[PDB]
Amino acid sequence: LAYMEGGALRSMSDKALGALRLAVADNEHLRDALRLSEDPKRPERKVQFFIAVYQHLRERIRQDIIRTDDPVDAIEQMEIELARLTEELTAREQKLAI
Amino acid sequence: ITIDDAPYFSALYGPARHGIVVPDLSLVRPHLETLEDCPEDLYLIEGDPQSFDDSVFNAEEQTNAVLVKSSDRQWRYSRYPELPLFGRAARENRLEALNLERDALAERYATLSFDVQKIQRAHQAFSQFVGKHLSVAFDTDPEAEIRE
Amino acid sequence: VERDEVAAQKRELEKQIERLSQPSGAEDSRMIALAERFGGVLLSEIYDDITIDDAPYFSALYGPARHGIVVPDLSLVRPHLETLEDCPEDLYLIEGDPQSFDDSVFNAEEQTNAVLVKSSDRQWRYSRYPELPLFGRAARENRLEALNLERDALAERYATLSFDVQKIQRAHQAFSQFVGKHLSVAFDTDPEAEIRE
Amino acid sequence: IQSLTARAPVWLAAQDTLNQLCEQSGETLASSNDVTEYMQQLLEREREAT
Repeated sequence: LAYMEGGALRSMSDKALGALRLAVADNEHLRDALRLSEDPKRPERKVQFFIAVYQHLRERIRQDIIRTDDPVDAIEQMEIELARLTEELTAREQKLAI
Repeated sequence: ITIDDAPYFSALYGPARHGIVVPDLSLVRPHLETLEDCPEDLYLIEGDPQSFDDSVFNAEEQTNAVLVKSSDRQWRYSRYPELPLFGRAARENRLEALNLERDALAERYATLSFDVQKIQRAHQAFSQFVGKHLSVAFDTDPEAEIRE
Repeated sequence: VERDEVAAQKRELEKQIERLSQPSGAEDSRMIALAERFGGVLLSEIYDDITIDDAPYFSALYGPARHGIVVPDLSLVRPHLETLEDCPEDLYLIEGDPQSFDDSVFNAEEQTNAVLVKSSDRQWRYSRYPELPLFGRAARENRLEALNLERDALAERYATLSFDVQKIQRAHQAFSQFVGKHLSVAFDTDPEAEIRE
Repeated sequence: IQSLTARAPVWLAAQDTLNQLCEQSGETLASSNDVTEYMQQLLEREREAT
């Protein structure tokens, strides 16, 4: 993004923020951090928000069955879990029918 | 029947272990011609279903087995099977053990399927990449040049 | 992916064909060994050439007793009976002449594509006609040949797909070579006109 | 400088995409041919795993 004007950067930031609004609708701490982050006179807040995201994403890793500290690398583990749960659901359905 | 007598009785009854007790054998006589959808060898026994008296056999117990004369000039020698058909109380425990076994099979299969998915995803990412990316791949850094 | 799929199908066909161990389609070699250990002959071996029409009837009549050894003595078994552990759990033995094996004893009544036999007291057994019966095998070589044809068709399809993959790889390497050595000037104009100007 | 600048963003985005893609892998790529081989090992691993 080094070679694009501030206007486009602002526009895409606005769009990202609009998306984030819906994304974090549910959460309250992340929502509050976002609600704080938009003051133009406190830029570090935005950075803080990002930290709060990763930090948050880590606690809800549910490390009982997942290990990757980086949430980006935990997508594979969640996919594994979905596949396993689909198999388990099939088994449970068969058991219940019988 | 007990786990110990289950093998003995299973060997004693042989392919007839799974038979159905019908004291008449005449109810199936008319329907017999109709039976085209049935196990290749259906077994029926005659006696009281509630208190059936053990089928008379030309049995002869041997070490962990039972010889029997099924018909004139015909003997069937049933070795004591393990985890038999009769005694289907702990056999449910064995099919539970089968579930336990298949748990690991499912886990391994899930790992393999996930690996397949990851490889496919990586391949697709690389294909897309090259589609958009080859034109400037491994080309020189403009930044250093511009600084110079 | 498709050549690998054809390879997997050919693997399945090859597994099935290998499952046609002997003579053409596997027969229990353990039971042959038992018939060798006890004076007698395999029942199917005696009827392996019986007519195709009655072969399903014979199989239905015999039921599990289809696989049996024609031991006219029954005396080699009783001492060795306790000595038999590898033998099939429900081992079947019949007394008869292997050279001319008399028809086995059944109180048989023929139903439409089926049989009912008074197997024993209070025991009536009902059976149907099977396909590819234990008796009248005639080596059923044509089944083996059809399986071999399918395996060979799979191998041929795999070969064609492998050749196609090789051609595609060749084209890819040519394209990679081009973009590695002519990408920079690809599609660009002629410098001669500019030089002349 | 202007020509290099025009070229810059494309090259930079390409570099970043490649860095992400390779880092996602354990290997670091250095050539189109290298990428082609990595693809071949990928196919081999795929046809094995399947």
